[PDB]
This record gives sequence, C-alpha cells and structure tokens, in this order.
Amino acid sequence: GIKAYAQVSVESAVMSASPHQLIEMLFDGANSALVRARLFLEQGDVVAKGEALSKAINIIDNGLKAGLDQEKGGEIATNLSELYDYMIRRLLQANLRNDAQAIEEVERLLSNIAEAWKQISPKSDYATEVSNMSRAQILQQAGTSVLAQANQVPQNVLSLLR
Amino acid sequence: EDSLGMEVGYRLIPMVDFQQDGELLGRIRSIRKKFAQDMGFLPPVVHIRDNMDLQPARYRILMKGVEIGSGDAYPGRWLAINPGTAAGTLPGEKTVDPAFGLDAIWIESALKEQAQIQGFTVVEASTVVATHLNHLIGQFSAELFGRQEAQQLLDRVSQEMPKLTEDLVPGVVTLTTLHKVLQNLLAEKVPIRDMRTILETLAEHAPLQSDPHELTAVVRVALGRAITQQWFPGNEEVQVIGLDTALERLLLQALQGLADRLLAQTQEALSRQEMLGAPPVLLVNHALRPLLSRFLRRSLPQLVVLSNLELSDNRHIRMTATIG
Repeated sequence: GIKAYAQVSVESAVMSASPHQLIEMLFDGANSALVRARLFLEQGDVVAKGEALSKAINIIDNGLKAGLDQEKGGEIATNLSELYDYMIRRLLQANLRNDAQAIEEVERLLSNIAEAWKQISPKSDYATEVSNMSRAQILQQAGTSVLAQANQVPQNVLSLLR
Repeated sequence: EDSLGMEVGYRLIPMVDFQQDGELLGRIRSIRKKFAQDMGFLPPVVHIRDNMDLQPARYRILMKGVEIGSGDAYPGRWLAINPGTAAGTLPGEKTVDPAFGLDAIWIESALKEQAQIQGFTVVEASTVVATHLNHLIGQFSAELFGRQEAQQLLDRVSQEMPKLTEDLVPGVVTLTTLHKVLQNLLAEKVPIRDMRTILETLAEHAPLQSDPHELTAVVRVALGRAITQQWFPGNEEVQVIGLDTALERLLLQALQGLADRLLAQTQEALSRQEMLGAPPVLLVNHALRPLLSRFLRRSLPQLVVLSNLELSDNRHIRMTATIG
C-alpha cells in the first residue's frame, strides 16, 4: 500500500525518462534530501539529518558527477566536476559540524544549476561564480551540455532515489 | 468498446497531453512496459478521452465500458499519504487515496519535504492516478489477455521456439485451449514469462489430456519453483496457512451448505498472516486446490491457493494459521 505509491512515484518516472529527464530527477531528488537534512537539523534529529545528507551526497557523487563525460563534455563537464566536488566537501562538513548554512548554500548552488537544466530540454563567493559559469554554459550550449551530463543509466537513477 | 479506457476532466488534460507537460501519460507507458516485463505479455493500450461532464480534477478508469476506479487528482498539489504512524498536522484538503483506503491530504509543493519530516509518503498528482491504474490492471490481468494478446504472444514464441510451436499449434493444442490455459494462470497471479516450460509441458500432456483445466494444473506444477519464489524469495521460512487434517477429510468428500462457515474462518486466517509478515498463501492438498481456489478467491481475491505438488519440497516449510 504505502510502498506502492513510493515505488510507482520513482519507477514510473525513471522508465519513461529521457537522458535529460534522468538528470532532472537527480537534481530534484538531491534538493529534497537537502531540505530534509535542513529541517531535521532544525529539529535536533542528528541521526535523520545524517541519513538525509548521505543520500544527497550519494546523488551528487554517484549520480550527477558520475554521469559527467570528460571528452564529450569538455569545459562544461570539468566545470561541473569542480562545482560538484565543492558540494560534496561542504556537505561532509555540514554533517560533521552540524552546520545548517552549509546545507543552504549547496541547496542554492544546486538550484542555480537545476533551473538552467530544466529549461534546456532537447528539441563561497568563488563557488557561486563557478555555478554561474556552468549555468551560462548550459543555457548557451545545449547539446554539448547534454553530452556532458545526460549520461546516467535508469538503473542507477532508481537505486539512488529509491 | 475500449478494453482499457480512462476519462478525465479538463483540469487533467495537461497531464495526458503529449504537447504539454504530460507527466501522467509517460507514467502509464512505464506501467505498461513493466506489465509486459512481469506478466509476460503486452496489455492493451489505455485509451485516454476527455469527458467534460466529469469534475475538473476527476478521472475514471474504464474497462470494456465498465467503470473499475475513480478519484480526485489535483495537478499542482502533492498527496501526503499517512501510513498510520505519521505525527504532526498538515494544512490542506483532507481526503483518502483512491487506490486504497489510507488517510491522505493534498498539500502545496512547499510542504512536500516538511510532510516527509513528519513521516508522510508524498507523491505527485500523476503518481496518484498511475498507482491507482497499476493497482487495477494487476487485478484484471487475466481479463486483459484476449485472443489477440494470445495470438501475438504465440507469434512471438514462434520466432523464438519454432521447433516447439510447429507441432504444438494448432494440431496438439488449439489457440482457444492455449488461451484458456494461459488466462487461468493470469487469473491467480502467476506470470507466463517462462514460455519454454509452458509449451513444453503442453507438448507432454495435451496429447493425452483435452480438458484445459486439467492442463492448467499440470502446467502449474511444472512452474512450481517459479510460483514458490514469487511468494517466498530465496530460501526463507515458508509461512503458509493450512487446513485442519479433519477439514481436508470434509472438503475432499464434498468434492467427491455451510460454505459461509468456511468463508469466516478463512478471513480470520488472513488477518493473523498480517502479523509476523507472511503472504496470504493457502497451502492445501492437490485435490482441493482448484476447487477452493475458484471459491475463496471470489470474495477474497488477495488470497492465493497453492498445492503440495507445486510448492518446492527442498525448502523450509512451516504452517502459520489454521482453518479448523
């Protein structure tokens, strides 16, 4: 019953997802985990906070960063890889120091990239400029950014979100 | 009319329009694809029409023109479903999930993660209808397997098993008998993926057996290990319900009134299977198995009736409930 809605919510969306839509689910899945880890930390549940951050780190590392293609991507892939390494390093500090603003800036940097990715459908201060450069590359270079990021397998997206 | 149809209000058109967002349209095609993967045949399409007589956010699932399910689905809102152990209070539209009977509430997208903090299963609007459709096509998996679904499936196995299909149809087994047997498997939640064994078993017993129900029992015991795994994966503890050794000597004799008494005790046994987490499986003698399966599952469709000959011998078996 309860697991039926949770299973269909992910499986029915992954099986019909294009290579571009598989990346959208990783951004949306990582965003909800960061908000969960933020709300858990605001209440005091450090255990649940650590569980939510581990899911967010797993989506960014083994999903978004794992789907990066160096050769076909070029500058877009490496710029996202450095930007993804900053998020993982900041979320590890957010779980070890119980820092809430560290989750918020990663939540903000991910949204700065995901908003540009949702509009490209196929047919501290230094990290912000790194995301702005990636945001401009995604909007101005569509196909090369799809070759850079949209390379994940539906089998991997399911296990990361399930 | 339409074997599988769906009528939606005008508010649900963007979810079923390929030119717009169309989230619900893509989910139906995923459920149909997993249907074709799990059960073993391609089900008929879900023809989607718009009905302005319905409420804006109202949908209706049709089958042969007969309504089998309906409910509400608000696009911009999320459905936070309560498993029964979630705390806190959410603002929104209190309701009940259409596919089942759990308490749920339609909330704004901003409270999506907040609802998950309090222990709610939050799904989008297109998922609410997709889950309701997936829950319904599984119950009617046998009715979705017509003669054309059996003919195309026979042409598929003809390309992969020409040596078996050549002499089997239509000489040994007719398409009517072949469709009757395969539908009997689907009627009791056993897939027909292993077409190697099904056609092979028919090539062994059909020259000496013409009754499709007798062929179904023989094909089912050949798929015995597959049926054992779909209810007992790995080498777990087989936890089934059993009949009293006395009661077997009552039903066997009737085979060779107080049926309401049987119905009452069978329902109790299913309730105590929910404790310890055991499947609603009814293990019984091979002679009683086909009779009380077509009898108990009329009012208890969730009950699964098994036989001693199809349950794997080399496994940890143990009775849990008792009807007697």
